[PDB]
Amino acid sequence: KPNVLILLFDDMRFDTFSYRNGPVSTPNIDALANEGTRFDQAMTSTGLSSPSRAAMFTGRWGHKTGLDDNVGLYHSRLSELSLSEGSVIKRATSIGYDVSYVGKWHLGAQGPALRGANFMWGHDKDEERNGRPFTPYQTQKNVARMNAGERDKNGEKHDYYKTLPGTYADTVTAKEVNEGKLMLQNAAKSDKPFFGIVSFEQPHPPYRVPEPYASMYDYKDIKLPKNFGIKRKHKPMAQDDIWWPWHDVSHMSETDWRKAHSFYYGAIAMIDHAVGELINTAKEEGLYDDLHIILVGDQGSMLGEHNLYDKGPYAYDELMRMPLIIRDPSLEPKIINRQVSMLDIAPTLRQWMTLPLDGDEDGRSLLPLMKQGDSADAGKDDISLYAYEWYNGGWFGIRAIRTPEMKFVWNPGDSRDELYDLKNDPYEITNQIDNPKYKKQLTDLVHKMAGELNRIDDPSLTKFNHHMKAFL
Amino acid sequence: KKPNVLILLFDDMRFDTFSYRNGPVSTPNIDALANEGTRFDQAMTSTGLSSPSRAAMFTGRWGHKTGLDDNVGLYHSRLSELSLSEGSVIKRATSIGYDVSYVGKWHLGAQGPALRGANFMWGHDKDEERNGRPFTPYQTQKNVARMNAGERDKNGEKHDYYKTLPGTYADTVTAKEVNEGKLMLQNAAKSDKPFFGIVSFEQPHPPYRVPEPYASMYDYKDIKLPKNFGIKRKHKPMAQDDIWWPWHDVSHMSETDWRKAHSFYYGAIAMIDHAVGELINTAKEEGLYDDLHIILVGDQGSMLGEHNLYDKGPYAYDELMRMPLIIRDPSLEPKIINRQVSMLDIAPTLRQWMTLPLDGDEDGRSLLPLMKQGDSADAGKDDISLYAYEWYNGGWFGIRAIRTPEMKFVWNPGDSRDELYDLKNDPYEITNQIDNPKYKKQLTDLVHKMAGELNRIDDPSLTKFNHHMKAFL
Ligand SMILES: O=S(=O)(O)O[C@@H]1[C@H](O[C@H]2O[C@@H]3CO[C@@H]([C@H]3O)[C@H]2OS(=O)(=O)O)[C@@H](O)[C@H](O)O[C@@H]1CO
Ligand SMILES: O=S(=O)(O)O[C@@H]1[C@H](O[C@H]2O[C@@H]3CO[C@@H]([C@H]3O)[C@H]2OS(=O)(=O)O)[C@@H](O)[C@H](O)O[C@@H]1CO
Ligand SMILES: [Ca+2]
Ligand SMILES: [Ca+2]
Repeated sequence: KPNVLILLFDDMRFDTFSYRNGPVSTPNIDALANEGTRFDQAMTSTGLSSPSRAAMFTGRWGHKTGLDDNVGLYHSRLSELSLSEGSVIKRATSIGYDVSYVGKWHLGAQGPALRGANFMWGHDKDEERNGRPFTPYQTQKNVARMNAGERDKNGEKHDYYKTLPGTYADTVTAKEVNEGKLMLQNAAKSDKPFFGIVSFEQPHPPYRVPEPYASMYDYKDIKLPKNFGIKRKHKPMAQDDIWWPWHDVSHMSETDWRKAHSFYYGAIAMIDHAVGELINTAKEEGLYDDLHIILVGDQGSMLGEHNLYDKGPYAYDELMRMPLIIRDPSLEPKIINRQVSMLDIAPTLRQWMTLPLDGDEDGRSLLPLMKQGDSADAGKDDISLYAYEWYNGGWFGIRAIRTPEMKFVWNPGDSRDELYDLKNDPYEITNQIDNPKYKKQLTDLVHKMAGELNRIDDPSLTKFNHHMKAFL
Repeated sequence: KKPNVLILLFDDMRFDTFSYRNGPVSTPNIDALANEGTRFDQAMTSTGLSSPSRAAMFTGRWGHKTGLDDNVGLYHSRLSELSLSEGSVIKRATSIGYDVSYVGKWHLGAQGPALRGANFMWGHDKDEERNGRPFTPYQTQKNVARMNAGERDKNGEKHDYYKTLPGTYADTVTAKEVNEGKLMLQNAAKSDKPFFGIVSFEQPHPPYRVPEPYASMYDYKDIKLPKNFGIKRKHKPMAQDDIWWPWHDVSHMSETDWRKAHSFYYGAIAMIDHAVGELINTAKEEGLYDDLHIILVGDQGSMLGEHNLYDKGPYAYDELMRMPLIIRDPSLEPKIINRQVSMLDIAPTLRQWMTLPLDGDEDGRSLLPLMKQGDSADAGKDDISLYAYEWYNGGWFGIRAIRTPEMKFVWNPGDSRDELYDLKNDPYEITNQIDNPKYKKQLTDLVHKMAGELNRIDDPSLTKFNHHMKAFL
């Protein structure tokens, strides 16, 4: 029974790291990438926290678990992942793993402890279950101030980017690391197999770091991508609406957007130091050599691509794509360019740990890809499936199917679907849905989506067959 | 022995406009119906939204039982139609030998009246394909952007709020709904079979669009704006702030725009009164009126700037929650009912008139006892109404309100902030007393009445309610 460490980050994009030729120097994450299996085309299940995490830890889609929206926020109906979903946590506990959890759970108060883990520390540890949804009255007042032309300390906008007082050592990140360190030290003192999860608040917006991370990257030198700052042309209505109060960016200057980038870059550099600290402790404790590691972000974050901030009910690559590294110490490093899913994590954990089955696996184990490379999946369609059922009590029922060359997004709460040519338009600027030159590719993607919805027993397949009846 | 039944169903018609309610619009034909029938002066809709209110009206069951708990066919609702397994009063009436005819807005899924055995004579929904793409308001969004840049439409108007239409009464959708109503009554007079007619008027749904002379009949300059007009919402839930539909952004509205919204609305009500007179006169000419069993009702009210709100949204304020209701039974003396009644009470009233067979639960009660006996039918019973706002066009809110003559408690389970209004001292619902310890006793009573109502109708949200209200339990 191998020891397992999961390093799980909140809204960490795929593309920032120096190992991806990104603008931030990340030597410790780069070294883990180069020792392990790089999943360079990993996709999350949903660009939202609780759904992405329920998918990750159960191995089933939201329509099967019931966990299809964030919990505990205006105006979601949900409070917690059902305790009937044990997750990999209860399954690992059942076969003799000591499970430990540090940091943000976001699947209901006390959730890791209720499923048999040592919940060492985190926001969710000692909260009462079934709390009133967190309604963002303070964010609403602050964004009204920004629209009235006000700024916070030093010209900053604290709903987007913020210089924190003190040092790295005073940060929540330093505490997540210190608990990780204690988890590793304690595990080294037991004969018993260990399953450790460290869920970091970083780099969740607003992008908040102390010095020197706050000024490490000069806002004036940021390279803004081709889809930065644009008017959304023929895009669905849900991309326009102010779902969360900070989604009003009408007040944001190019300088505000550059600082969003520069402070995000600071957070990634601060994450790299944190990863280094935990890896080095694991080495000092004689655990690193045999440690089975997953480094993953629950989803990406928008830095003004399509004039969007944070995340919302959409499928653009900057949110849908996730960083993923899985290190099996028995295997030679490889780079997987075939698309993989957040639904593939739990099966990977299942094959490593010999977890008992607790029902369906909607994904597949990544072990064959890790051993054999992209050749494991030769012959097979290269597709990913993404859902955005809900955003914080708004229902959208969104589904996207992504090939290496094309993305089809179904928006059943709109009349307007999306079709992107990822080969000729990788920044997803032009919606080709009504473009007759793309009929053959649309038709192919509609059929692949109907196949995926059937495979996972999505009850929205009926409505899909109605909306897409021009193609069956 | 089985009575002829006519329903006149209006879209977003408020309770308070009519001259019989001492309202600002002269409505002699509705006034005459009110005087010959039973006035339900404290009628409440089930929901301030169209499809849910109409599913409740026609099935007699709450949306958690029918599945019809949001508008159909709109950004970004999940719904397209009432299940065909809900036959409604239409299928029930058909099965016992009623000729059922439907004119105008159904809003419960394309061809719905015809699938349930009605003659769907005319209406938006009559010839549509089922399972259509939701109508996404791209044009209304672009219009409201223009209004935010300080633009106006033709003649200084704002066509998402109020509009002078070209032509005359005779060119209007209302005139067509009336002509089809006239043909329904003419045809019914030729039949041995009992008749169940429904005329569902588009008016007076915003934007408030009428031809002359209705467009200028009421002078915007003379409108009396109520005490809750134009205010900053203090300690109100967040759902009242958000721009759910693009025209809910009223940051651009002048006091004159709001007065014109009133004055054009008043024009629509005067044009509705003419329409009602037309149909009542046809029914008298056809020798149907003397035995005709009639319901006049609006599916809900409409906000004209109370709490700085326009149209409707996920809230429970009286101007939206209250509905006009008149039920005329020709065998009975006129009465005024001040006891609260619900949209859930329509179907049971139809069931007792028509002897419709049971098709499952009735979440309301028949209004025949109140129509015969007056308010004292209910002596020794709590005077309550129950209101839900489960969804607004794909936003989930799960809202529930309990209203007594003196108090309203609104549960907002998608928020941390509930509402509590003293309707005796604050009937404009300006002050949220939820956190006011002087109102602990009234809150406690209303929480228990709500728990009882949720239990009575088997609402699955009762579990969450018990968690949110555990300080009571
Ligand atoms: O409770 S949390 O959602 O974990 O934290 C919130 C809030 O997170 C959100 O931020 C906006 C609003 O909904 C989502 C995002 O669009 C959610 O992010 S997600 O968890 O990554 O899906 C966060 O912005 C604020 O700083 O803290 C609150 C804590 O109540
Ligand atoms: O499809 S309809 O809803 O019958 O008509 C709509 C629109 O009505 C709506 O207007 C806003 C958006 O949702 C509701 C209201 O807040 C809805 O009104 S309701 O049906 O009474 O709940 C209507 O104004 C316009 O004429 O047509 C559109 C599309 O048919
Ligand atoms: Ca996240
Ligand atoms: Ca209506």
